[PDB]
Amino acid sequence: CRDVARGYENVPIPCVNGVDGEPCPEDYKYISENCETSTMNIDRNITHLQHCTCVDDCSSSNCLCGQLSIRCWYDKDGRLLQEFNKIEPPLIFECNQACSCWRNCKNRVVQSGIKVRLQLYRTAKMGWGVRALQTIPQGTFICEYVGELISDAEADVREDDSYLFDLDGEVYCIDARYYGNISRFINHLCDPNIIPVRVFMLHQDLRFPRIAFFSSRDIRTGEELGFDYGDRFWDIKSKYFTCQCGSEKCKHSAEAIALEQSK
Amino acid sequence: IICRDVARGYENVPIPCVNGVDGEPCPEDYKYISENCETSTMNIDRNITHLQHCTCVDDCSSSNCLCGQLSIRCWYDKDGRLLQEFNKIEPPLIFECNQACSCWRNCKNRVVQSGIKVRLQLYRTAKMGWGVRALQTIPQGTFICEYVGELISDAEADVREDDSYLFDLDNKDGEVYCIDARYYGNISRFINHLCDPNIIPVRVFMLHQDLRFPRIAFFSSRDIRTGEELGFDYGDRFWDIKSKYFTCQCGSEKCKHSAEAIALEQS
Ligand SMILES: COc1cc2nc(N3CCOCC3)nc(NC3CCN(C)CC3)c2cc1OC
Ligand SMILES: COc1cc2nc(N3CCOCC3)nc(NC3CCN(C)CC3)c2cc1OC
Ligand SMILES: C[S@@+](CC[C@H](N)C(=O)[O-])C[C@H]1O[C@@H](n2cnc3c(N)ncnc32)[C@H](O)[C@@H]1O
Ligand SMILES: C[S@@+](CC[C@H](N)C(=O)[O-])C[C@H]1O[C@@H](n2cnc3c(N)ncnc32)[C@H](O)[C@@H]1O
Ligand SMILES: [Zn+2]
Ligand SMILES: [Zn+2]
Ligand SMILES: [Zn+2]
Ligand SMILES: [Zn+2]
Ligand SMILES: [Zn+2]
Ligand SMILES: [Zn+2]
Ligand SMILES: [Zn+2]
Ligand SMILES: [Zn+2]
Repeated sequence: CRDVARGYENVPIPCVNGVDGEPCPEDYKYISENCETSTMNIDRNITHLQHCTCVDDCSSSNCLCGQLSIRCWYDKDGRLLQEFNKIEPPLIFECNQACSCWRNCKNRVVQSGIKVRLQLYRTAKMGWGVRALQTIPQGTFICEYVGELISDAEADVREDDSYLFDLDGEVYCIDARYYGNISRFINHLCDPNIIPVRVFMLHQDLRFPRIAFFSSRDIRTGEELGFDYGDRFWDIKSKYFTCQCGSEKCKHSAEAIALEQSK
Repeated sequence: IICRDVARGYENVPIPCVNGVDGEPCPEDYKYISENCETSTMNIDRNITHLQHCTCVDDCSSSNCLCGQLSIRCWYDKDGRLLQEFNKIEPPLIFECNQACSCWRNCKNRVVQSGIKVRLQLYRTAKMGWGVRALQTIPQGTFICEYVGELISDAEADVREDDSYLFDLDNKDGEVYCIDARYYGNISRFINHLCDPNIIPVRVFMLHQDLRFPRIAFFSSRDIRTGEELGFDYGDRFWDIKSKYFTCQCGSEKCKHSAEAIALEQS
């Protein structure tokens, strides 16, 4: 498959399988931006946007939008700072339409979409996954977790929860089971190389942050991308199946889980 | 020619401003936006399942495309220009392909959602203040730009005193809404009225199909020469209100809103 994204992303995203006869997945709708099925009532009031007054490229410390994360966390190249808290990331507020800066300012990384070459491919033990077709320096924006915005009440009534991302006031979830992007195919890794960060762009409704994946380290060509699904995932799912990341750091293998109960 | 792009890089192309008539600097008492904004909720139907979509897997140039069928037929040609036969007097509502469609994004039913492609220039006119012109020829049927502004209700439009930048959206059912580009708008806010206009508005649906909120796309109604001023017909509601304050200066011999013209009708 030449482009699973049907031209909706900045770059084509191919699918390959060199492991078995399983065909490229088609039981979902590809979308490049979050969708709704019943109103979420996102606050789109342009006068509720906090914005900056910059006349430069927003690389100075006086930029309010940068100040909303204590400081802008991007360097000149669009990458997270070396000092960035990869354990507890702050909320990033990117420049918006209420700002006076141009569209090519330095605070517009995530909203400018995918730039690295990625591949949907068949793994050996985890079904489909995504890997890099190129080296990727630490701090690089990879892709966004795109799906269907739903409420916790609705998340409760859905049988399939294998593609849920939590957004925790009142709680909401991103559900990429029926509608989603390339992110829906990223596997859980006990030794992860991408992290999620909560980000705001066109609106600043704090109930609905958007999820951006950045690299936590240098990633070699062909390396599988993975993040930490967290314990709420594994507390539910482990009585059905156990982790196959194979790391010696694995925290969710049948082996690891059994060693724990002995103690 | 001080400002190289009034859109601050938000459009596919830059839109420069020049003034060769007086000392008035490039206008800045408004905010440039490349898309419609809200100030109080419009509650647009954004239900992705309420989208009518097609099953096309080709470039949607087929007769089978449901999206094209919604306007009876896709009215764009292979180059993205309106058909010669397009009703330029009472234009149909056009439904372009969307995210629920199975076609790729480089489909042939996606002209307006692909944004501006011709070179335009904000410039100082002689008798009408600021205007917009072509820095290139524009063939008939070509998409120029969209009328972008603040989505408000008819009720709210009644309450705002400055009404020089309003476009009416009169849905069949009633429940009328307006685009107000006085405080927020794009290059379209600077386009002047022409009694013999060379652009027409078309109502278009793209990312949503909330019928209360058509998006307004301007196409050329005829060939336009390089340097020609762009204009549409603002309509009678505009002039029925404004002509007791000022009169039309389009200078056409077809003008129907000049002091001359207005005086001739009383008999
Ligand atoms: C990050 O991964 C998961 C997040 C999940 N989040 C919720 N909710 C958020 C809180 O508010 C109730 C919803 N429910 C799940 N599961 C429910 C459990 C109950 N089931 C009937 C419906 C799905 C999840 C499951 C996840 O992985 C398996
Ligand atoms: C296309 O041009 C115009 C459209 C206008 N539309 C409305 N509406 C509110 C009432 O429903 C219909 C849409 N009001 C205007 N103006 C005034 C606003 C001030 N108010 C005291 C009376 C109505 C307009 C003015 C226009 O140009 C001068
Ligand atoms: C969001 S999906 C990722 C795409 C999925 N691998 C596929 O083939 O469609 C998450 C599901 O993939 C499988 N999976 C993901 N990470 C795994 C892991 N670390 N170990 C074992 N299975 C995993 C499980 O079926 C899990 O419910
Ligand atoms: C939406 S604006 C167009 C931009 C405006 N000329 C400017 O410089 O800001 C509408 C206003 O432009 C002027 N105008 C537009 N067309 C005109 C015309 N044909 N004759 C006289 N004045 C016109 C009127 O003042 C009208 O209220
Ligand atoms: Zn700034
Ligand atoms: Zn900025
Ligand atoms: Zn800003
Ligand atoms: Zn593991
Ligand atoms: Zn089609
Ligand atoms: Zn379509
Ligand atoms: Zn199409
Ligand atoms: Zn006239």
